[PDB]
Amino acid sequence: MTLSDCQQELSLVQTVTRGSRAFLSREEAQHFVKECGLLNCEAVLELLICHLGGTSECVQMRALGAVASLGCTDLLPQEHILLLTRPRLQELSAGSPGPVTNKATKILRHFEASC
Repeated sequence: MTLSDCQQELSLVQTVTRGSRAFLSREEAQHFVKECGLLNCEAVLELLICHLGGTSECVQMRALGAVASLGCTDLLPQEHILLLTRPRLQELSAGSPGPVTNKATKILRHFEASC
Protein backbone atom coordinates (compact mmCIF):
# COMPACT_ATOMS: atom_id res chain seq x y z
CA MET A 1 0.00 0.00 0.00
CA THR A 2 1.13 3.61 0.50
CA LEU A 3 3.73 2.35 3.01
CA SER A 4 5.00 -0.58 0.92
CA ASP A 5 8.03 1.40 -0.34
CA CYS A 6 8.96 2.24 3.26
CA GLN A 7 10.72 -1.02 4.19
CA GLN A 8 13.61 0.78 5.89
CA GLU A 9 11.17 2.78 8.02
CA LEU A 10 9.23 -0.38 8.91
CA SER A 11 12.41 -2.18 10.01
CA LEU A 12 13.33 0.80 12.19
CA VAL A 13 9.93 0.83 13.92
CA GLN A 14 10.06 -2.93 14.48
CA THR A 15 13.52 -2.61 16.04
CA VAL A 16 12.52 0.27 18.32
CA THR A 17 9.28 -1.34 19.54
CA ARG A 18 10.71 -4.77 20.40
CA GLY A 19 12.05 -5.20 23.92
CA SER A 20 10.77 -6.17 27.33
CA ARG A 21 11.21 -2.74 28.98
CA ALA A 22 8.48 -0.14 28.53
CA PHE A 23 11.01 2.74 28.27
CA LEU A 24 13.56 3.31 25.54
CA SER A 25 17.12 3.44 26.76
CA ARG A 26 19.16 6.58 26.11
CA GLU A 27 21.11 4.64 23.49
CA GLU A 28 17.97 3.29 21.81
CA ALA A 29 16.33 6.72 21.61
CA GLN A 30 19.46 8.38 20.20
CA HIS A 31 19.84 5.63 17.60
CA PHE A 32 16.16 5.89 16.67
CA VAL A 33 16.48 9.66 16.27
CA LYS A 34 19.67 9.38 14.21
CA GLU A 35 18.03 6.87 11.87
CA CYS A 36 14.92 9.06 11.57
CA GLY A 37 17.14 11.83 10.21
CA LEU A 38 18.19 9.52 7.37
CA LEU A 39 14.76 8.07 6.54
CA ASN A 40 11.32 9.51 5.80
CA CYS A 41 10.22 10.74 9.22
CA GLU A 42 6.55 11.07 8.30
CA ALA A 43 6.45 7.44 7.14
CA VAL A 44 8.16 6.45 10.41
CA LEU A 45 5.52 8.30 12.41
CA GLU A 46 2.67 6.69 10.47
CA LEU A 47 4.20 3.27 11.16
CA LEU A 48 4.52 4.12 14.85
CA ILE A 49 0.83 5.06 14.84
CA CYS A 50 0.04 1.65 13.30
CA HIS A 51 1.86 0.03 16.24
CA LEU A 52 -0.32 1.90 18.76
CA GLY A 53 -3.36 -0.22 17.93
CA GLY A 54 -3.33 -4.01 17.92
CA THR A 55 -0.11 -4.81 19.75
CA SER A 56 0.74 -5.41 23.42
CA GLU A 57 0.94 -2.85 26.22
CA CYS A 58 4.75 -2.88 26.12
CA VAL A 59 4.84 -2.30 22.36
CA GLN A 60 2.41 0.60 22.77
CA MET A 61 4.59 2.13 25.51
CA ARG A 62 7.73 1.85 23.37
CA ALA A 63 5.94 3.25 20.31
CA LEU A 64 4.74 6.21 22.40
CA GLY A 65 8.31 6.66 23.66
CA ALA A 66 9.53 6.84 20.06
CA VAL A 67 6.80 9.38 19.20
CA ALA A 68 7.88 11.47 22.18
CA SER A 69 11.55 11.28 21.15
CA LEU A 70 10.77 12.31 17.57
CA GLY A 71 8.57 15.16 18.80
CA CYS A 72 11.46 16.57 20.83
CA THR A 73 13.63 16.89 17.69
CA ASP A 74 13.40 19.43 14.88
CA LEU A 75 13.00 16.74 12.19
CA LEU A 76 9.35 17.74 11.67
CA PRO A 77 7.61 20.94 12.77
CA GLN A 78 5.92 20.17 16.06
CA GLU A 79 2.58 21.35 14.69
CA HIS A 80 2.97 18.74 11.94
CA ILE A 81 3.70 15.99 14.49
CA LEU A 82 0.56 17.12 16.34
CA LEU A 83 -1.48 17.06 13.12
CA LEU A 84 -0.37 13.49 12.40
CA THR A 85 -0.63 12.07 15.95
CA ARG A 86 -3.57 13.91 17.52
CA PRO A 87 -6.36 11.43 16.56
CA ARG A 88 -4.69 8.32 17.94
CA LEU A 89 -3.31 10.16 20.98
CA GLN A 90 -6.81 11.49 21.72
CA GLU A 91 -8.22 7.95 21.47
CA LEU A 92 -5.57 6.53 23.81
CA SER A 93 -5.94 9.41 26.26
CA ALA A 94 -9.68 8.53 26.51
CA GLY A 95 -8.93 4.93 27.53
CA SER A 96 -9.07 3.23 30.90
CA PRO A 97 -6.60 4.61 33.47
CA GLY A 98 -3.19 3.03 33.22
CA PRO A 99 0.31 3.49 31.79
CA VAL A 100 -0.53 3.82 28.08
CA THR A 101 -3.44 6.19 28.73
CA ASN A 102 -1.24 8.30 31.03
CA LYS A 103 1.70 8.48 28.64
CA ALA A 104 -0.45 9.28 25.60
CA THR A 105 -2.08 12.10 27.58
CA LYS A 106 1.26 13.68 28.55
CA ILE A 107 2.50 13.52 24.96
CA LEU A 108 -0.70 15.06 23.59
CA ARG A 109 -0.74 17.84 26.20
CA HIS A 110 2.91 18.63 25.39
CA PHE A 111 2.34 18.84 21.62
CA GLU A 112 -0.74 21.03 22.16
CA ALA A 113 1.17 23.33 24.52
CA SER A 114 3.93 23.92 21.96
CA CYS A 115 1.43 25.05 19.29
